Amino acid sequence: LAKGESLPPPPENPMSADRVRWEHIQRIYEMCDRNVSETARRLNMHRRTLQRILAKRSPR
Repeated sequence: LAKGESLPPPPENPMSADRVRWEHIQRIYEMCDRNVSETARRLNMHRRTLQRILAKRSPR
């Protein structure tokens, strides 16, 4: 029933909401040389947030 927000849209767009975030995590993670604190702060998130994002894509 209905459309728009009544029927969940897939990640159809290249610039997904979280996709943009992960991209920002990388550009900072590179420049701060793996400083998770700078990354999370530059991503506007908690250190755990940045960590979990890294930790789900690595055995770390």
